This record gives sequence, C-alpha cells and structure tokens, in this order.
Amino acid sequence: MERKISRIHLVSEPSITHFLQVSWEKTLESGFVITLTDGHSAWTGTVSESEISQEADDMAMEKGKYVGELRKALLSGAGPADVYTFNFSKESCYFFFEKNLKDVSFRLGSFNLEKVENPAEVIRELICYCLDTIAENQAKNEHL
Amino acid sequence: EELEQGLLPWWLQLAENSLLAKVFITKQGYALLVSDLQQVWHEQVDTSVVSQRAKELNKRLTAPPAAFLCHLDNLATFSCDCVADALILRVRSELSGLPFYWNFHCLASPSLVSQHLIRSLALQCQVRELATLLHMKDLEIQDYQESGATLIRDRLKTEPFEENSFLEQFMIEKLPEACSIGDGKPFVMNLQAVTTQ
Amino acid sequence: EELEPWAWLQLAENSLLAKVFITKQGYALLVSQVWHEQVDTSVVSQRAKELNKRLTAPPAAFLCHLDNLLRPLLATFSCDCVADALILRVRSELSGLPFYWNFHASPSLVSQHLIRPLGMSLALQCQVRELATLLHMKDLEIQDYQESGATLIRDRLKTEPFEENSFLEQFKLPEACSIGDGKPFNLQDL
Amino acid sequence: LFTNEDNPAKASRARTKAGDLRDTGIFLDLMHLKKGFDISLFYRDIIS
Repeated sequence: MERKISRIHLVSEPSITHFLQVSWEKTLESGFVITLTDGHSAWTGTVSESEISQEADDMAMEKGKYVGELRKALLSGAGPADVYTFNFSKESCYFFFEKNLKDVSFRLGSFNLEKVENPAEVIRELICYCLDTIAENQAKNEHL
Repeated sequence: EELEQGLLPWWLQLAENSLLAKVFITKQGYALLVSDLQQVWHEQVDTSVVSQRAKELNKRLTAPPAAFLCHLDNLATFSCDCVADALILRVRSELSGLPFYWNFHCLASPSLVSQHLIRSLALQCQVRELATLLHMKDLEIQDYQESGATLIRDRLKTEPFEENSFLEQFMIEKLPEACSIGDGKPFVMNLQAVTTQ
Repeated sequence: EELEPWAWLQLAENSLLAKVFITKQGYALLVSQVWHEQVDTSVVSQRAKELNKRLTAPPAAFLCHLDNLLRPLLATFSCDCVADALILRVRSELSGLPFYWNFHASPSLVSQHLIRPLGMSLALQCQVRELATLLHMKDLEIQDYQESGATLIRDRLKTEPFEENSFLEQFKLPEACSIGDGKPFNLQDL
Repeated sequence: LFTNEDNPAKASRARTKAGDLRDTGIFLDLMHLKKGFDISLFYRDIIS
C-alpha cells in the first residue's frame, strides 16, 4: 500500500516527467496496483489478473522474470537487465514502458491509468520520503 | 502444403509417442512433420493461424504471428491434443520465454512424404560389405591353418563361419525387438535415413 | 481389412507393391498409399462370378492360382494409375491373369505395414554391427598369426580391423542413397 | 605376483615366456589389488 519512488526517464517527454509511484497490494505475481504521476496530474489504477501476462506473452519473454522486472520498474531503480523505453503516454493514459525486441511493437503490461488534477501533495510526500531516507542514512553514516 | 513438401533429421518424445521432428523452420512458416504411426495428416502454416493460436490458445497467452514466426526462425515435455484425424498438435518447446503453446493443425501429404520418409537397400549393402570382408578371409584363415596352428589365446578360437548363420537364426527373434508401432522404438538411430538422403 | 511374404512389381516407382494375401474376403493386395477393403465372402464369390463371363469358379482356385505365381517372377497392363490407384480390372486376358475385381489417406495398413519398415529397421543395423564386430574376432586371430604365429599370409585381405571410419569409407555412396520402394533386399520380405 | 591393474610386442613375448615357464613346471598366482572381478584382462591366460 506504500508508495515507492520510481522516476522513469521519459525519452518522449523530457519536460513532463513521470513517477511510477506504485501503491502495490500484498501481491506481486498477480495484478498489482501501480500509481503514476507527472507533476500536475497523477495516473492511478488497479491492475487485474490474467491480463498483465497477456502482454508478457506479447513481449515473448520469460515468466518469473516478469514479476521481478515489474517490481524493479515499479519500485525504486530501473533494472539494467531489461531496460524499457519509459514511454509513459499522456496521450492515452497508458504508461507503456516496453523492450521492443526484433524491431516490433510489443507491449508489457495492461495498466488502466486515469488522469487527475492535484498530485502536488502526493509528489511532496514522495520527495519528502526520499530526503527523509537520505537524512536518516546520513545520521546512520555519522554514528557508523 | 507447399511449405512442407518442398521444405523437406531426427525423434521428439511426446506425451504418448516418440516421433521424428522433420521440420525446417523458416521465416515464412513452420510445419512439424510427425510420423505418429497411426494417422496421415497435413501440417500447414499461415500467418493467420499463427496469429490466432498465439492470441487465443490460452487466456494468459497473446502474441502476434510475426513474434512466433521470427523467434522460431532464430530458434521440455510435449503434450498431445489429437482427434485421430485432424491433430491439433502441441509442440511445447522452450519458445517465447514459456512452454511453447502452439497448434499444429495437422504428418504431411501421403505420397511425397511417404517417399521421403516412409518408403532400405543400404542395410543389405552393408550385408554384402561384411560378406566381402568375410568371403575370402576364410580362405586366408585356411592358409594360416595350413601354415600353422599356434595361438597364444587359443581359448578364444573357433572355425571360420559365414553370415548365413545370422541370416538363418539371427534374422529371427532379433527384428521383433523393435517391431511394434506404439510409442515407437528409438528412431534417433538409423541415420544410414538413407531414403531421406 | 481381414488378414492384415513380400511381393513387389517394378513400375513408375509407385506404392504398388504386388503382394496379395489369400483370403475369402476378396483381395488383400498391397499394390496400392495402401488401400484396405472388407467384403463378405459370398459377395466376393458372386462378384467374381459376375465379372467372369466365361466360367464361374470358387474364389479358392483364383487365390491359389494368383497368389505368387505370375506377377513377381518372369503387352501393356491395365494401369488406371490415377492418384496411385492400380485398377487392373479388365474382363480379358492380360498375361494370363483371370482376376476380375472392381478395384476401389488410409494409414491403418500403411502404418502397420509400410511406415514401420523404413520402426522395424533398427535391429537390421544392429545385426550389421554384430556382423562387423564378429569379423573383429578374425582381426585379432590374423594379427596374432601374423605377429607371433609366424604363419603364411595370403596378402589379399590383410586389412586393419573394421571401423566406423572404414564403414563410411566402404559405404557404396551411390547406394548410400539407394532406392527404397519395395525392390528386393520379392526377396525383401526379410 | 601383485599388481593393481594389468599393464599390457611386450604382451606377446610376455605371454609366450609365461606359457613356456608354465610348461617347465612353474605355477602362478595373483589377484588384482583393486578389491571386484574386474581387472584380469591382460592375464586371463597367463595364470592357471
């Protein structure tokens, strides 16, 4: 239910960023709620089961690596192992980040996101948690 | 059927039988040739059938046809979904990151593929080769016997024979070792597949 | 589909392997892929009698006369070979064959009789290897005769022991792509 | 005689000389020192 800070680097939108601040349930292999924000409009939504893996077969890659890669992309730190072009489309409210192997349009996950008005406080809390972790890590370094 | 007759070596072990995998996957399609020893089929491949199989074979399986086509071109249990006349064959291989959930809407055309695989003399050719290597070798054995008879390992010694002994009492109770058509006796051997060449 | 040695005829390299099983249910001829037929004995009797406009005889005489008498060992035959269909039914004398029977993806008998002999081919290669390794008893014997026996050598087949290298050297490459259709090795019943 | 495995030209002359000595009235005895009944190949005929 917590929000994990993942600033996916939008190659298509270098100006309007997008953070996949996932608010996940107690599940990883099934549909996990992934939440997104841009700076002036957040994209929340509930991911269903047996549909997120249809695009995984569209991706035509390994399962199990799918769950771990979803966790890596959703949580902090984009995974070097399977780099996806972070095309968080505002034109469709569908943050698709895809590894288009063999030069073909292959989709990764069915994320039903909706545009909202005021993500200001949510992004405030996001970066506040980031820098609170930074401050506690600094204090840990001091006493260490 | 041109993508199979003009497309044409092992022995894929399926759920209930072991069948030779005489399939040459290309960028234009792929048709698996399986000699089930029960039914003649027609393995056909098209972009539409690949697309539909990939998209709706399983609720969690959805892929474009070009995906399977190309990633097989770049290419461990096997499940059998057979109706005894229109086999929708399932080649569960390590493809697309999953067990390959695929539908071969099948064997191939009877005449040409029967000539290629089903329908030899080469075994009898080795029979004459062994006979020639044996034929006057017995004469050399009699020459040795006339010259002398000493032999350090005389325990391992017997008179010269002919292959007729094996043609009489070994061309029986030996071929029946692999004679029934069920799952299939190991067909991974018998490369010299002479009819295939 | 009642009873099901090998008998074969040379023409067009077709699947027409002229072996017929003596049976009361018509023809079990494998000159066909292989077709199959199941017909009542009586129906066969009056069918042959109707197709024979000169003499009516029980089918046993026809079977015993036409089993393996004329076709295998030794003027155009009645070959209506459309889709590999050998319809040899003409009510006349064709090389003295008084067999008049209206001849009509059928892999039952093909799989139990034709696909297996390419199933039942592994043991023949096994026996080939057995002959090869039996000839290697001769190898050690001749080696000891020529090394310690001090014997007289014919010097014709004083050859190194048989090997798979020698197997591929001898194997005959033009017949390494031999004609597998039904040709002997009639005698191909083994 | 004692040896773990059979070593063996040399083998032919060795077997011939062993047979000659056995003819002269000489008895032989040996077991391989690995243990089972596996290694007596080069001395199958040498021993009685």
